[PDB]
Amino acid sequence: HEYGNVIKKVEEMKVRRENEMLALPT
Amino acid sequence: MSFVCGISGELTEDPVVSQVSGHIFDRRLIVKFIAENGTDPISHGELSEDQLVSLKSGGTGSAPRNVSGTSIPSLLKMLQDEWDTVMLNSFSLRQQLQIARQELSHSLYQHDAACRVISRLSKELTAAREALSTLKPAILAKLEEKSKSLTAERKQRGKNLPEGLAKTEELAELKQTASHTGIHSTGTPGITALDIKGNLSLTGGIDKTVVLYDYEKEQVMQTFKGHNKKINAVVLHPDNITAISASADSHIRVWSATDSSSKAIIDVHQAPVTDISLNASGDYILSASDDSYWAFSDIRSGKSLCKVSVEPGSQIAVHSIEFHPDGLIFGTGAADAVVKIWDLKNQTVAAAFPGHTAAVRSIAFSENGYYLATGSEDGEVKLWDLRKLKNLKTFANEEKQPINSLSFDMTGTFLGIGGQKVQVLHVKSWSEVVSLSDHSGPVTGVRFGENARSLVTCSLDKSLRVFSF
Amino acid sequence: MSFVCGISGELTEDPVVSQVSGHIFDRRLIVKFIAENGTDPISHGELSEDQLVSLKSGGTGSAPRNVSGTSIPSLLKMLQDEWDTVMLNSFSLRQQLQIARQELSHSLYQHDAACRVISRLSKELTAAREA
Amino acid sequence: MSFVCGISGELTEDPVVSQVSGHIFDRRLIVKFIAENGTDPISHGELSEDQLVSLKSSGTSIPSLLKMLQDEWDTVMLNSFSLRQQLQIARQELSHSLYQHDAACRVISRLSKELTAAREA
Repeated sequence: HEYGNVIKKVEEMKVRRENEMLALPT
Repeated sequence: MSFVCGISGELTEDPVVSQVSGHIFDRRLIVKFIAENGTDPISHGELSEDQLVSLKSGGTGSAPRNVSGTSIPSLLKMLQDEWDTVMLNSFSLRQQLQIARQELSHSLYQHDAACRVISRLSKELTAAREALSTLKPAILAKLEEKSKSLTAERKQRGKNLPEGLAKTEELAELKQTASHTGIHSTGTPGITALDIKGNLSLTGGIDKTVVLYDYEKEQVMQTFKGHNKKINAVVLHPDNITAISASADSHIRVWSATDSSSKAIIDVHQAPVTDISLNASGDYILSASDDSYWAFSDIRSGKSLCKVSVEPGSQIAVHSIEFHPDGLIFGTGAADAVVKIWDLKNQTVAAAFPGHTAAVRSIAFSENGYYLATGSEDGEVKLWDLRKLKNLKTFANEEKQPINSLSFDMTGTFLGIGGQKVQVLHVKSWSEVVSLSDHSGPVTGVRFGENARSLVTCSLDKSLRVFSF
Repeated sequence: MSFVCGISGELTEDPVVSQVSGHIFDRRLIVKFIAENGTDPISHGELSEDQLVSLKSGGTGSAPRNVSGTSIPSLLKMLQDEWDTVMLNSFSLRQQLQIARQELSHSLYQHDAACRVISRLSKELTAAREA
Repeated sequence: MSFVCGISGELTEDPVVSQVSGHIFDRRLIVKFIAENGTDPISHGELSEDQLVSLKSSGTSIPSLLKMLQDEWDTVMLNSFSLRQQLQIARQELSHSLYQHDAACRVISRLSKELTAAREA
């Protein structure tokens, strides 16, 4: 309820995976 | 999706949008706004609680704690300190709103005053360019002596009012106790002007006659004839014998109760005369006209000492004029709704008062020497203080019916008001004491008896009537 | 503009809301979406040109955004979140106390176990001597 | 009407009842209970956020309201502490009781074996 903004922490981790790595789904 | 409320400026967990604006709001706040005002807070359109679209995406998450906010009592400390700033910010806004409205009034005043300079200079330039485009080859000492006498003798009356003054509780019981009819012909009906001197009275009519009448003897005293057009104003002299009258034929004519002939004619105006006023000593008469000049003249010989335009280089209808009762200054009122105060010693504008929203049909000065009243077609009445040249108080009728006449009482305790109905104000309280509507048409004059013991009014209803308690 | 479109994932310059929507759309997105789909991108309601309304900012009276992070709503919110946590904690503590207190009340055999020992030992003290 | 939440024991502005037990809760607490425990807090049956049924439904001074929050918060925390203190006392009494029981079993075991000797003297 308080630190629910950790969803954006893994999005920042996701961005480091989406940049400098493999293809997104098709 | 991060959103913030247009009302509070904070984040909102429940954003909502009105159908009549693009702005977004926190739901509970805008609903309370709608519940009070029924309107959009920013576009001011009509708004209802069903005209809302819900921005039901994910709301704004919680802010992180401050390090001091990690404990419950320090959150309460933080909440208290936060609240003090919010309260003082709200207090700062209402202070700032007072300051802004104060400065705007001064700014508009300075701009208005600047437009007077522009207008005066623009006319001087037009006259200069017109000349190019068509170029072809003890009186003053007496008044101060008299005014200081007049204003000094007042000072005892200012300290104590007469003990015989009628009470407010008596004036609350005013009723119709005399009525007089047939003073003027029914083919051109209505009393156009009235003045009184005790039971003696002088009346004008549309029938071109001037009739002197006693409303206690129920009889005509004398009749005068010779005016080519309707009578607009009359003055009855303190000697009870001399009578003064003004006609739309641009001439002022002077009469005597003892005489069958014109005592004088004062050819001094180019246009219909609209109002006249009598100097406190009775030696001289002052007049105004549609020609925009004021002119100051001997009642007997018709010679004029001085004459100046109320608005040089322009034509503006002047609708009211009155001496200040010490006699050195007089007020003037015109269709531009400017009231100008003139010094007779310098023969120049002493003060100018933008005020009413419409033409000033009547002006009154108090014999206390400092209350002034002006009355207009816009249906307001305003009280003015000459000691600082400022307004005191305003009174009005919500129907905005024109006011045709005003009169203070002889002591300046009461102000009589006349328009579509008859009213009297006790001026120090500025409260309506009574209102009377017994006339079937517009009122054309208001006067008071001695010690406020009687009230006299006239109307277009073909009647002269007196009220007393 | 600071609103980000829920479909394209990029910042708007023409935000649009409709009564069956909830996520923001661009005007230049939704009109072609109406033409091909005719269908709400998120709720699959029917779309029509009279539903769309466009958002605006900076009108007269609009309050300045509080950026200082602290606010009365957010403090009352987190104080409420503290209270919810403490009551759910207290409830599970109260539940555990009730369970532990209950079984120890049932386990109060000490006086009756002692009488059985007295009965047993007094038998033993006779059994020890009848031999 | 006044409605009391079965979790908090306090009045609620938004009373809710659970069909899995018929007990009345504050909507916000029970949703947080479901979102953590997935169960009815009283009956321990499976419960979910769609199963809640809604029930029907001036200020004084800001320093005064803040002082009520202070005094009230100290009361809630006093309750939380005394529960932890009473819980450990319950656990200490319980472990002693089990120790009395297990020691009594040792005695009853010991004596019942010694009572066999009288049959073989």
